[PDB]
Amino acid sequence: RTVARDITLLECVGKGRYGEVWRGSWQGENVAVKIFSSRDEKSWFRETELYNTVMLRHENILGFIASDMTSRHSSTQLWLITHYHEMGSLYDYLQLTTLDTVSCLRIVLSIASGLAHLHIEIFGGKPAIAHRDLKSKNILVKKNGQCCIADLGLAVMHRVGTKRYMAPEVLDETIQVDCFDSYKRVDIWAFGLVLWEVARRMVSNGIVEDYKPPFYDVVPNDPSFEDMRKVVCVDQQRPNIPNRWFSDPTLTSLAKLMKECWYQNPSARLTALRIKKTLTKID
Ligand SMILES: COc1cc(-c2cncc(-c3ccc(C4CCN(C)CC4)cc3)c2C)cc(OC)c1OC
Ligand SMILES: COc1cc(-c2cncc(-c3ccc(C4CCN(C)CC4)cc3)c2C)cc(OC)c1OC
Ligand SMILES: COc1cc(-c2cncc(-c3ccc(C4CCN(C)CC4)cc3)c2C)cc(OC)c1OC
Repeated sequence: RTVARDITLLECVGKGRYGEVWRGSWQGENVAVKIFSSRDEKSWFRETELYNTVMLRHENILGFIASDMTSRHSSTQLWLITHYHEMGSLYDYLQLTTLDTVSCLRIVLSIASGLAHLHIEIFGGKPAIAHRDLKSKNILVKKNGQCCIADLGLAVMHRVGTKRYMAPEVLDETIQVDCFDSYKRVDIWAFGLVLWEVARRMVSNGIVEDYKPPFYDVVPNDPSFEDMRKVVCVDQQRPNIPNRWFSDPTLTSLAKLMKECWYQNPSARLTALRIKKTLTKID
């Protein structure tokens, strides 16, 4: 039998320290092809090892297709091939798009659904998984209005995370590194920041905030580890909740939820399953 492995790389949709992502075509169908830099080779190995352990299949997890290693003259070429989401990342989407109540809730409940699926151990199943780099650039928007979580290059089963999204216990090096629940709680902190990024873009009473990344008003454009530690750990700052949210029942409920993701004490933070339950009882 013929094994068609040719992928036509059509356009670069992402370039960074990690390498590149391309829209490609296989057998008439869009795929996304991540080509790894030498800097980020260990992310290909980690994600490949995870999918070799458990073939994750969930509507709110970016769909795996293949891991490819190809011998070249004096290098190894590493590709991760996934489903393609033409709307691009949540970060991208929120820059020009505003949201209504329905769209805002659909986005954040879909993210909580993906994250709870990663976190939960299933017997008979899947190991529990912590993401370790959850942020709006690692979430894709689907045409049906739900999102999916991407990039399991730093994931742990039972490179550092993006500094702007690091929890206080990562910044102050108190994280209990021999407790898997510690890594779930770091993801919940980051989830609360993503929830703040999305809620800002939800219109109420003709008002919306501009897209900004978390802590935009208190750290530099490219913040250092120390910059983040001083804000989050020493001064114990949290993202601003605008007054206009307290006129809107949805944004009032979302402000309470994000506060419960941002406790200094990691064991006080909500679980992903509790976040799901709370979201299903809003609006
Ligand atoms: C090697 O590499 C790539 C392969 C493919 C691909 C292309 N056609 C057919 C296949 C296929 C799948 C499954 C079987 C089964 C049949 C039943 N039996 C119980 C075991 C074997 C056979 C063949 C594949 C996997 C695509 C690729 O890219 C999209 C590949 O490159 C990453
Ligand atoms: C990697 O990705 C894609 C792969 C394929 C693809 C191509 N040839 C054959 C297969 C296949 C056939 C049969 C079995 C099973 C059936 C039951 N039992 C007997 C065990 C063996 C498995 C696999 C597939 C799945 C198509 C895709 O898209 C349409 C893929 O997605 C891009
Ligand atoms: C976060 O990480 C990964 C993401 C992806 C991925 C999957 N579907 C679609 C995309 C994409 C497509 C198109 C645009 C643009 C095109 C220009 N227009 C003006 C706005 C939209 C952006 C993004 C990506 C980047 C795949 C990955 O692996 C193969 C990723 O890494 C795990």
